[PDB]
Amino acid sequence: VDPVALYETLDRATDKGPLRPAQEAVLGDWFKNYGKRDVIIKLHTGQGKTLIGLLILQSRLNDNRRPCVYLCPDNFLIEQTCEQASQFGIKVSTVEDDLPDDFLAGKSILVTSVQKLFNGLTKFGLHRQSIEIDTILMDDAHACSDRIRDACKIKIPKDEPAYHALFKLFSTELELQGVGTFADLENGKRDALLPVPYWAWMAKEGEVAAILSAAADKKSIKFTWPLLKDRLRLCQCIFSGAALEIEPHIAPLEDFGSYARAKHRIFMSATVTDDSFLVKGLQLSPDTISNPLTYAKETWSGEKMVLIPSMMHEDLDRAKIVAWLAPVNPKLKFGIVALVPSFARNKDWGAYGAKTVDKDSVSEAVSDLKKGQYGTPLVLANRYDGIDLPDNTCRVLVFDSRPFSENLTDLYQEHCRPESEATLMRTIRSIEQGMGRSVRGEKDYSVVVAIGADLVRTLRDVSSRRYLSSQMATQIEIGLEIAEMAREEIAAGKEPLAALVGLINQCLKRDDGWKDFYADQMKKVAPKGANKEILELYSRELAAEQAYAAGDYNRAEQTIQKLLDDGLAHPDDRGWYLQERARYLHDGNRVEAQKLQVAAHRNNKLLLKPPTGVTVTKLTIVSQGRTERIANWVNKFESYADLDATVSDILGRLVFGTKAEKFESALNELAFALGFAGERPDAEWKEGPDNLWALNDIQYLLFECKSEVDTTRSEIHKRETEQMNRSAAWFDKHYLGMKVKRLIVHPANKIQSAAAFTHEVDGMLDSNLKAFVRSARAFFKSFENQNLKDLSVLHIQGLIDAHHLSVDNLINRYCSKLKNV
Ligand SMILES: [Ca+2]
Ligand SMILES: [Ca+2]
Ligand SMILES: [Ca+2]
Repeated sequence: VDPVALYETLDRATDKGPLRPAQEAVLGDWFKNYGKRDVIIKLHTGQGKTLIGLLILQSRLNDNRRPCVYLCPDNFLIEQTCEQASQFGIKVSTVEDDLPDDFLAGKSILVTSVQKLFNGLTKFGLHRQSIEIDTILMDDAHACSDRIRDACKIKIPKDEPAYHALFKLFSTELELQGVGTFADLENGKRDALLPVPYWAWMAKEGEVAAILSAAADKKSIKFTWPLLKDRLRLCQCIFSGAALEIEPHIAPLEDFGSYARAKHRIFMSATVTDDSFLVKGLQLSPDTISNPLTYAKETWSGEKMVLIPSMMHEDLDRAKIVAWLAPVNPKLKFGIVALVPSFARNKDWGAYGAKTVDKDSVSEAVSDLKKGQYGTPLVLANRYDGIDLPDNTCRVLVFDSRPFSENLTDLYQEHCRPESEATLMRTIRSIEQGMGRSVRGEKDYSVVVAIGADLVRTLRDVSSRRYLSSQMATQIEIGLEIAEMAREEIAAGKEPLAALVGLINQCLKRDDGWKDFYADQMKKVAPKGANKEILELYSRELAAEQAYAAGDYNRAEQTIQKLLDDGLAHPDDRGWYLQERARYLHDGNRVEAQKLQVAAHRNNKLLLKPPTGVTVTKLTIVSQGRTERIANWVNKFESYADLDATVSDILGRLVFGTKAEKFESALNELAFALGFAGERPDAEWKEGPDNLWALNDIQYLLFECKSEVDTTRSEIHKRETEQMNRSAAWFDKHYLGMKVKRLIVHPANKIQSAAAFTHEVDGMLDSNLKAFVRSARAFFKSFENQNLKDLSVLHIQGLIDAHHLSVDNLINRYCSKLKNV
């Protein structure tokens, strides 16, 4: 009954000692207070999660409270859990073919992956047929939440016939949400993304149901269709040239009666990771999130030296660190592990000799590093959960660039809501999960080198710093202080790479001064609770979604309206909730639905465009006061470090070979940065140019962004010329009387024989765009050692005249004449 007393009665191995104080305190707190239906245990990594879970579930089994089940997010953790249970003398069983009879009889703890429980053809049963479970414990609840989310999604790749069937079904309504993006979809670009709107989705529920039912024999639909077959009106559909994803807004956790009707639910997660995501992912009340079971005497655990070399010198960019750490070095006595956001960035690390591994070969490479194969650096792409690197297995973890999600839904919300709460919290959660893998013990120490301009912007931005955990924020601040001190050292004549190597040596050689400095500085961490406003916002969102799922549209609409009126929503994030009301009222009251959809499109133009009632508004700016706008935009920043981080992020993305979406967003941000006003009519107004800059009252810059085109291509295809002709026609239709410089951002100079331009269009080659980026970087570098809040207007005008960023300079200096073949 008592788990601390139960620990002594086990036939444990000889090398297993007594309970740690944190483990014993958590067990005592659990036995005293729960011996409430939901509970979250937050603790540091390496505290013995498996031991605590097995002890709690064995104690629950001892009271004839059966069955009790431990879930792992993956199969490696299944093997580790069963091995450790064999060490501790606790009998466990696994689901080989069918459910164990000992598990049903309540004789042993069931250890299973979260995929076995959460799937459409599960052996635990669905709806009323679900096999009853008393106590269920979840380890690493955020990874399990991600796996539960991925189990409820339909992803159909291009090569299946279902993708072409659904594309033929939805081509008419996908074309109205963007014309250039539709041409990218027809060519199969992975980066291309188009949503199917709600009005087309509920009106074509039967056809999509028939198409998906016709392809139930495929692997991608067989295990997901029974959950979604009777709730297609609640889903959303996103198309990309590699795959199409259909996902419900909230996961159907009510169908899983073994989990939803469970008598006790214990959740385990990291201390640094914010448990605000569990409101929607796992459908918890905020009371359990705001009241976790933690060790009272618990402090910071483990040693992390989070270095940011981009703060140290201008030469210490991402490329220098990549060229320094990637190539093989046989004299190293420890592993070097790099975390990159995609397989595209495996090229830069792997060109120097680093070992790049795919999804299936991560575990083999990690196990090889655990055996002492420290010669070759290891690169891991977009997978941080489930990886353990204790002690000598990794002493140099490298974090490359801002991590991005593989889900089309999250990419779409990143496209529409860049500065919202949820997107920033997801990115910060991914950053913290990736950064905490290198340290697993209370003694273990590591250097985490975080590079890439976008990652540093995420770590510096004032809106994004407030969501970081206090431990990780204080570690970043220690890195900032050491970076400033070593910057002063480099200003005294020290070589930058030499200073970085010296600091890494100070951490790795166990210097006493660094230990004293870390012990003194770390004392400032106050363990932050979950933010109550964000929890209340998510609770209202979940309540409205459940109200709409039950057929009560008016309750959901009033819930979203009360959410808007109480001020919990961000002022720039109003329009999303307006769209939510417009989607909830679509069946009930179509006129009010169209009114709120038009309101949502006016408030946030990146959202879905209704076919009627939207009028194109001319982007207008005044000629005078450009320098005042530049001064105000720079005046938003507190110090030169934030401005340099933001400018380096924006101008790093203006290179060929990057994604088209990132290039267009960076160009719009640079439009605002230079005192202009920019818009993206293909994404905002769903037709026309990819970017438009309002330089002054009468002059505009029109861009046709072709960033994905390889630099070695020497001809302009017919489809690109047709796209630029359509953009020019749209601008001549909606902006009569305005001068414009039509620019096509393309590496090629020559035009194909079958292709032609209807208007005068000039190209931006690679050298011209590089010169433009150099001019912008030299312009924003000139604000160094200047007072940001007292910028002189004449000084800014002089900098504009010096760096060739005037209106005529933008029109004429940064373009090249194209040649016809
Ligand atoms: Ca386009
Ligand atoms: Ca675009
Ligand atoms: Ca394109």
